Amino acid sequence: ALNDLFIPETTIETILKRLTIKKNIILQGPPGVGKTFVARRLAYLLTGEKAPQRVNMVQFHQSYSYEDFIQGYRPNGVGFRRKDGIFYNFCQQAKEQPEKKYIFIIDEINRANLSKVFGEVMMLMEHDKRGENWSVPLTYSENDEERFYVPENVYIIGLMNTADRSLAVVDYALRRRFSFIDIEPGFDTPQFRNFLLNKKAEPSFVESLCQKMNELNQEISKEATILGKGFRIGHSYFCCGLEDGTSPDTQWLNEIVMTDIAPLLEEYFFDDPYKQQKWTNKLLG
Amino acid sequence: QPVIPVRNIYYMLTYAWGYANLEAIPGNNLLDILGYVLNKGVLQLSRRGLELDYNPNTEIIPGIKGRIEFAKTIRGFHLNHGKTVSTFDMLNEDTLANRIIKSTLAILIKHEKLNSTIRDEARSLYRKLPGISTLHLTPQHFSYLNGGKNTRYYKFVISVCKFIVNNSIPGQNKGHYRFYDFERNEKEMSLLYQKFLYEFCRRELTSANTTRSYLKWDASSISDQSLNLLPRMETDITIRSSEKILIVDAKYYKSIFSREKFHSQNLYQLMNYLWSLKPENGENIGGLLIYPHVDTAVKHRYKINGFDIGLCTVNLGQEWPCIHQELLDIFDEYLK
Amino acid sequence: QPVIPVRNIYYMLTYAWGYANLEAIPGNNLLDILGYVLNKGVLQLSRRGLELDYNPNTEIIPGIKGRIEFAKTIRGFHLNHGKTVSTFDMLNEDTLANRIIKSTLAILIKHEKLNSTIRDEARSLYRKLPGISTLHLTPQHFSYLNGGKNTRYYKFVISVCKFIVNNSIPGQNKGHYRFYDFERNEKEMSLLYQKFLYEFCRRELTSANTTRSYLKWDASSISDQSLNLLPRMETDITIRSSEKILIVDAKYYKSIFSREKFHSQNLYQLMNYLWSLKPENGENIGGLLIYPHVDTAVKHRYKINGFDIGLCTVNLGQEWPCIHQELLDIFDEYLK
Ligand SMILES: Nc1nc2c(ncn2[C@@H]2O[C@H](COP(=O)(O)OP(=O)(O)O)[C@@H](O)[C@H]2O)c(=O)[nH]1
Repeated sequence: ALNDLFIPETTIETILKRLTIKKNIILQGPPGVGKTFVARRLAYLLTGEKAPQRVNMVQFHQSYSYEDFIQGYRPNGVGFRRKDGIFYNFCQQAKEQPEKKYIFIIDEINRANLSKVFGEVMMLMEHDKRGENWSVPLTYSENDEERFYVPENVYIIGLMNTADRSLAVVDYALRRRFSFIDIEPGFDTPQFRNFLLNKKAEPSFVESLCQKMNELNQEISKEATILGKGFRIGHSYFCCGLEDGTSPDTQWLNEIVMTDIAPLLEEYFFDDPYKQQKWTNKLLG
Repeated sequence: QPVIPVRNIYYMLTYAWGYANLEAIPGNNLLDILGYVLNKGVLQLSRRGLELDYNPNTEIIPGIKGRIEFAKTIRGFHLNHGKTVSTFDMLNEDTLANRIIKSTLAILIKHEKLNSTIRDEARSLYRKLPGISTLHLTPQHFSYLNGGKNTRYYKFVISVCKFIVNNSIPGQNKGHYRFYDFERNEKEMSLLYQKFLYEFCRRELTSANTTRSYLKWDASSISDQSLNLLPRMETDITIRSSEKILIVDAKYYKSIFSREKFHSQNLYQLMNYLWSLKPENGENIGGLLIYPHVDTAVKHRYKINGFDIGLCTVNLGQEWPCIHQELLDIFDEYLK
Repeated sequence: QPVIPVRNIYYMLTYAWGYANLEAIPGNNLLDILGYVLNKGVLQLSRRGLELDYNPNTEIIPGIKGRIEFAKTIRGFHLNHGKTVSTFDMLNEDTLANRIIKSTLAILIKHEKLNSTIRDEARSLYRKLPGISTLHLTPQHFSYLNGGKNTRYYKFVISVCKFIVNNSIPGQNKGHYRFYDFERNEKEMSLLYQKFLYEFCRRELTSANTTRSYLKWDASSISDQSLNLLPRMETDITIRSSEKILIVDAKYYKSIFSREKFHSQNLYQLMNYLWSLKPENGENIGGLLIYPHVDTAVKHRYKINGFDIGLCTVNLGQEWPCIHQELLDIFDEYLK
């Protein structure tokens, strides 16, 4: 899962040390930097095998609940039946194979309330309080003897979107446990250029494209209090859409500028459209 | 850089918002006065009782409270784990209006330059309101409260709260705040003065009738009936009485505070209002220019273009009652 | 932030000072144009010959030159060591006017943002004037030269030199200079426009007679005959002809460049000029408001208060001759 990853080696290597210890990481950054992609590939790296089965992915939303996550009582034809969740089931596979590493992917974790979701279990998923010793009976367990214990093998990945202005303050309960990591857009990186040169992109267009977006990304980071640094545009748009072997050129670019980048600027710059026109012009002109 | 004594400024806001002893406080600067108003002002509300608005609550509880919502009840299957979705009315002080007070007090304490007593007493008061939730204030919040269901008293302090928030600037430190230099800019001072008189005249000049009057040009244009290009002309105030009408234009200038050349640029606006205005009653037409001066007050009269016009000033810094007396003395001469 | 193309601006200064191909230079920005004017302008003077003013010199020399000053001669006893104090007239180019040119060129070269050719050619010219002494320029130096003994041509470049020095700001480095953002401020742009028309009208409108007219209020005051408090009122221009008089007020505004609300605040001044003004000839009274616009030109007429008044705009950025044509087309309509 490591042949062409646009992100620098430092962070992806640093994460591997960080994750093996802390086991609860939050990957910040703008949307469109492959937050699922980098973690999904990294999930294979920590295992060392490009195997999907051990890996599971869920997207959190405000109404995501303990019932979906862990245990709930959905009805059968006549009467109510306890139904295993995602994480609850997820652990049962990991318990069989402690030598192996099982990984839980949580997209957009900030949106939902962690407490209502995890409930009892939020204590357990922390790296220290793991194993049979910290086992607790679950809320819906009829019998005290049945317990749920997080094995040490589990590694937890959470993805958070920096871009939203609606965000004001990170959840406290989230901050105590997880190790936050900042993902830059990485628009100017070797592997991204090396990918782009491999496709039919001339150096001037690369130097033009990489430099011009840097000026725009620099603008958003420059106005720190007005807009967060993580607001700066990512690179995933340029990755996809070229699968057919299409040559990247300014004629091709202008669609992405108008289609993908333009709404992004539109929301970010909601005060003066002329200011948007200042920045849209430089992209092509 | 001479300016008006600050204590007198607060009185002008009173008429501006249309609704105490200021000698007691020893701090000349404005925020000491205004903070003391709020800090003491809050105490009057609490004695009578703060506003309590029934906020409906729809929540999942272990029992029946008020009206059960059948739809959400079955869909979540809360019947089986002994829970119901019911709508009920908790009675709180958590209204938008009251949250503003508590959030405002944080800003008042956070202000870097302030009297020690003012900051100390409020922090207790900040502590005294546990249930209410802090907020990050914007004008849009105050905008929502234009409905004014609350009492007349509540609107007074909130109007003050509107003044403080806009006139608050971060200072030396990231956290703390610093007060705006309100006095130096004429424009906000000017809009105050124009607003100060307009509401003031309604109070004291019960004899006369006072309204702001929009005027339309006497012109006709072949191009457009709209005359959009022409300037919009709206009086500052008109104070009409049966015997005589009078239009006034008043503004705050720094040069005029100096006792040399004189700034009467606004007069160009005044005459043109007289011309396009035609009185149906035809009793009389009079004009007034009044400006703020610091040291002393001087009154002049003119017969300019067949119109009887007065230019006058007021000795701000003198005393608030005599100043109140001074205006009534002023208008009576010209209102005749 | 849209503004007028810079090449056209230079023409407005020409009429402003009352006294070439600008297509040749490729630099759109102003200092490239103006520097090229001076750098080429100097060459015209040198061909005919620069001004040479006899400066008397009183010095101690080994011989008789001109008139010996007997007093200083004996007092210093210079007779004995073969020297005399004599007054004589060296003929130099060291005049105040010419020093300004050389000192000015240093500033032009020192300007940080400039065309390479302009800076290169002048440095030779800077070298080409060895005798003249560099100076540190102030407005007071230009003030001394209001006598204008020099020719009409000399005053042209010096007027430019006055513009450059005032519109020069130190930039990145202590030594080098940076050009002023002249375009953005309306006030200097406005005073140019008012001055631009006033001298322009003298040139082209030979048919009519054009003068700036001071006016006195129709008022009488019991207090003071002076009426010092009343505003001083001085026309921007009056362009009188036998058949009809016309008063104009023109200003440069940024909002009006936008095609919404309209800024006609100056109109309040205009009507009042009409009223206090009484014509002895009694031929007619007319008014004009003219403003700068970028895209296109629109003309309107009005019959407001018994007066015939026009509001119009001009499409700056079009072309200098058609613009020159445009004004003559404009005034002819209203001058009637
Ligand atoms: N090949 C490659 N693809 C990338 C890279 N970064 C992002 N992508 C792709 O960009 C697309 C969007 O990724 P993602 O960030 O998860 O979408 P998001 O939910 O909007 O944030 C996926 O196809 C990613 O695999 C990269 O560095 N290299």
